[PDB]
Amino acid sequence: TERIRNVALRSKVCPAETASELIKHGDVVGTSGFTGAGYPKEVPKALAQRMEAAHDRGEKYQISLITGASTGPQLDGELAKANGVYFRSPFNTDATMRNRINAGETEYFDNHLGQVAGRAVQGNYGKFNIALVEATAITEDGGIVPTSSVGNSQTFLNLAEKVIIEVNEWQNPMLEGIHDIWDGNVSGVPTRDIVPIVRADQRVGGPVLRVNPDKIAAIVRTNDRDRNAPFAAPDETAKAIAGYLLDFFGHEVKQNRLPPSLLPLQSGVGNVANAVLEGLKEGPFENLVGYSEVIQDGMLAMLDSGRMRIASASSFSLSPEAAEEINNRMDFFRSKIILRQQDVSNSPGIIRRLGCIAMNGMIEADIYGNVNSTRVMGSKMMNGIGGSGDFARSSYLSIFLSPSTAKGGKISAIVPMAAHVDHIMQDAQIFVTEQGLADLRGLSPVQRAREIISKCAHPDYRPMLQDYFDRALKNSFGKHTPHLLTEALSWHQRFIDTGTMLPS
Amino acid sequence: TERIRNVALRSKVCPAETASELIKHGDVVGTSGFTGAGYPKEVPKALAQRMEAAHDRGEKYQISLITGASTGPQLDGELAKANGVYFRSPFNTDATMRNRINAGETEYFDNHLGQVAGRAVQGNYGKFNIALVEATAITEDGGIVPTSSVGNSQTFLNLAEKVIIEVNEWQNPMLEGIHDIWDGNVSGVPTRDIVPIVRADQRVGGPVLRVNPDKIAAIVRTNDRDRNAPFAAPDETAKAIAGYLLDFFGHEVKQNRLPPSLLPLQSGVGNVANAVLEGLKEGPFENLVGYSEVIQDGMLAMLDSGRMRIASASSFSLSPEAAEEINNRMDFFRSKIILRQQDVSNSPGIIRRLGCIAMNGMIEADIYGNVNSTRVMGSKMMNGIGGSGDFARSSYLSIFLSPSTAKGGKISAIVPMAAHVDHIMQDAQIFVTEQGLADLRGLSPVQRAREIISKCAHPDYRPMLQDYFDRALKNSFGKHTPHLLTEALSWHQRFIDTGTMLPSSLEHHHHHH
Ligand SMILES: *SCCNC(=O)CCNC(=O)[C@H](O)C(C)(C)COP(=O)(O)OP(=O)(O)OC[C@H]1O[C@@H](n2cnc3c(N)ncnc32)[C@H](O)[C@@H]1OP(=O)(O)O
Ligand SMILES: CC(C)(COP(=O)(O)OP(=O)(O)OC[C@H]1O[C@@H](n2cnc3c(N)ncnc32)[C@H](O)[C@@H]1OP(=O)(O)O)[C@@H](O)C(=O)NCCC(=O)NCCS
Ligand SMILES: [Cl-]
Ligand SMILES: [Cl-]
Ligand SMILES: [Cl-]
Ligand SMILES: [Cl-]
Repeated sequence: TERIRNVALRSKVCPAETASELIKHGDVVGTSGFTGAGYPKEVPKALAQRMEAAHDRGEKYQISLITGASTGPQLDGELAKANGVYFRSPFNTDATMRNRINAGETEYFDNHLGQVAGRAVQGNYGKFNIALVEATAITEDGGIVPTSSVGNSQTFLNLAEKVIIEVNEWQNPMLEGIHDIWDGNVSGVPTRDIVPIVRADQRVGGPVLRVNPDKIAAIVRTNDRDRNAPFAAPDETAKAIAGYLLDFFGHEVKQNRLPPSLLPLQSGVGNVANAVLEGLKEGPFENLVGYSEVIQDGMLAMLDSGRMRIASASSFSLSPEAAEEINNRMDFFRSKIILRQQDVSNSPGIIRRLGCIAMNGMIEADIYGNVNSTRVMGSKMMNGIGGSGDFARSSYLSIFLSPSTAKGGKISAIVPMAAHVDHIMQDAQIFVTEQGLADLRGLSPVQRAREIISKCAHPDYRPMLQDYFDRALKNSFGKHTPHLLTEALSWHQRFIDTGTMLPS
Repeated sequence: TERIRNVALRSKVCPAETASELIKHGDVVGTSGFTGAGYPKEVPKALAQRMEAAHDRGEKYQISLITGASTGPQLDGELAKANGVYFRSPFNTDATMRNRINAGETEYFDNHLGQVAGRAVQGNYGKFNIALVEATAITEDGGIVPTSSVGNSQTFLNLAEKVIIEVNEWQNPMLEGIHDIWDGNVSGVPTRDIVPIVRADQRVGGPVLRVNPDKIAAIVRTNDRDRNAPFAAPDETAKAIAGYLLDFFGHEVKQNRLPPSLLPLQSGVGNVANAVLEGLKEGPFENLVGYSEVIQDGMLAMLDSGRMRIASASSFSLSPEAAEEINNRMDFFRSKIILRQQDVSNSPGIIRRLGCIAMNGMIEADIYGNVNSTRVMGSKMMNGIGGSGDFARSSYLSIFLSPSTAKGGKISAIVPMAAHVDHIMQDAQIFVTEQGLADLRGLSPVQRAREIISKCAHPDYRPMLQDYFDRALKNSFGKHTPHLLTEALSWHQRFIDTGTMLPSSLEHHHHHH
């Protein structure tokens, strides 16, 4: 059938190439796109080709690119290859863009995801010249139906001088109805409105993004797919991690520190997460509820098994198999999923009110339980902080999960001092590795260290950590959080120098 | 007249020493007390004495002490002197207690102030045996009127097995009515209640703390003053910082990024604050509003002048001459002030909704604008994170202010890498020192560094900082946040070893050329 149901807006249809010409060197461009879902695809490719051409002619041609979160090859990839992004925010997972960032070729700032809309309204990224947004359809009354994520799209539409819409036939038409877009003041000028959400399942808005049709300068009909998560399954390391956490939850319920149905669940991006969700799929906790940033394979499975009743998120992140599963049964799943603006899904006010349990991955933690989520050796960007801070600090319980080692045992995920900190001690109560679980609630830093070292550290590294800690306790400037500054970062330098943190 | 207006409770009145006997070795004790205001005084003194006696006889006697925030000499001081505290949370400014913490004699964890109540209810500190709370009065129906702070007192009252009240006749009776205590679910079991505050001057509750009178085991009549620590008159460094900040505010207003009345202001604990507040009282900005953790001298002044229309906080933080002024006019100041539970004053939902401007001190920041508020050389506690995280992360604008050097120039407040992090780059947008102001909005880390180094760092240190940065850019494992791990913490180690961050010219340093 026809995706552009507003007749007058059909007159605005044009080629991706023509549309890209609307984007000028220096422009700030806000796009849809979150966890590889729902980003614009055709216009960016054409922009990319035109950028390389201009460069070869000695013509400066770059943009600032603000998204919901991560995109995909068509967007971050192509623009990165063309060397056409001078600034990027707030979250990337594309390899080429990552290389531009780590080479100092593209400036990057990974804002808390729930804050981006507000900072954009404040003007932190500059004036938005363009909003480039992917849509499933356009309603008769000119509503824009989003695709597989909401992200920041409503805000970008509000802000931008000109609007380009990509309407993508690839996206399932039955997405229409799944989203909840609130017309309230969440990220606008203070004083903001109270967001009246008191239950994860509660809808407070409507199914479409709103925009003034006068701002729409081009509509481009497209047909191309989102990225998929890898299908692969959780290994023995992940399963052990899931096992410790599930036992922990069990003991909390017995002590009456959690209800039998737990609390609204936030599961982060990563593979350790899927182990946990798979664990919960066949777990003893019924009538679960998700209040997260993303719907991954694991959550989809739990909605399937009925072990989870409903899930709130801003986006999808699904394997091709999971994607197929949902696109066949969209009517079933649609009644169990709510996609929200990311400034609502990641609202600290709402997260705390609902009492979410936050479960996130990490690069590394130090012995005191400070967490690095982002910067390897302190300087090389992986993905970004994303929403891990939004959730960790606001949660009822903040949990970080990781293999105790990386790179085949050549790196310890528990270190004397983190090379970069994303989450301070105060924002992390529980740590889990395949070695065990450390419950840090109510503990001082020295007490946190004893737990983390004995429970979580790999046997190969535990004695080295105990050696560091003992000598710090003896020789540190202060004894509240004992360190030896001459060796605090020495394991990282050793990896840099030798390829392993294990001494020779 | 009587401060205890409920007849039935009068029979529970007893001497401080006797009340203190209710507190046993190993007890978890929650007390009133926030920034030198409203903490209990006589019972802790008596308790300290008995602890010392037990110790002298080889008998153990220590408590876990959980407060609103910092207390004063009568409580933190006396107990630390007696070595009577095995665990302390969440915030302390007493020098003796600080020494116990830094020697490893008292275990310490500085929780975000707005989260303490919820973590207590969750059971993180264990079961509360005693709540010890200072009061102005007890009402006819048994309500407890708090004194110069609210803090966590309501939560401690709810949780504790037994309750002790100190009724302090030094505290002005006209404090009654200044407090706003909510029966709503702010820090209890989820799902919590919506906290419906949509203006800084809005009251949502009532004037008294509520407690089952059956739990009140003792009441002590007292008469002793709060720790009205001395007014630190702003020096030229502080004034310069304030000048740059006020110029910034003026600019934001001129560019229509702030209303002429600014937005609700949070001013952190510290000495740079007085400069800022003094600057604001002379400034061009009218109809100001405070939504803060504390009310300090500078705020009282603007309330008196009408420059500030209302001030919301959990506590007072006044100089003796400031307690003096307000005492003579509590009648007047009571209509300009609202004292709230700290889980409400420091609620991230509310702070964001109101759009607070956060202004906080710091120990140090690295060139990328990560902030240390707590741990000198990374291991020695100063005060604690307090509510700086509550406010920094939730604010409309997050501003950190500090002298560019410390220890008479022997330490640079801008460093290659912070020795400890309290506020990540994402939580800090504006930096101000006496050297200038760095506006970091929309910048990548490398861009942040160029601004911080050029605007904020002291001239004595900027060449060294630029040298680090330049060489990191060339050599760092990654170029997103360039570091040289061999040197990152070397200025701190130089200070530990030699008492200065400055290099000795007797040896090479790449910036010396
Ligand atoms: S929406 C709310 C939550 N959002 C976030 O948490 C955003 C930030 N978090 C993330 O980016 C991921 O959670 C990270 C922290 C990268 C971990 O992801 P995983 O859970 O999938 O863990 P993996 O073991 O699979 O690691 C993935 C890649 O990261 C590398 N890595 C992990 N740990 C280290 C250490 N200590 N040192 C170096 N590298 C490390 C892994 O090597 C892996 O990368 P590869 O390129 O595949 O080797
Ligand atoms: C960080 C903090 C101590 C700074 O206080 P300040 O009055 O603004 O700054 P000052 O320059 O006067 O220095 C205060 C102390 O810190 C020390 N200090 C400051 N910077 C230092 C540095 N870079 N290295 C070593 N010591 C430093 C000073 O020497 C002084 O210590 P002293 O009493 O032993 O002489 C203070 O703001 C604080 O404790 N913050 C945490 C709580 C908070 O921010 N709450 C917010 C809501 S109220
Ligand atoms: Cl809200
Ligand atoms: Cl805790
Ligand atoms: Cl709320
Ligand atoms: Cl920003």
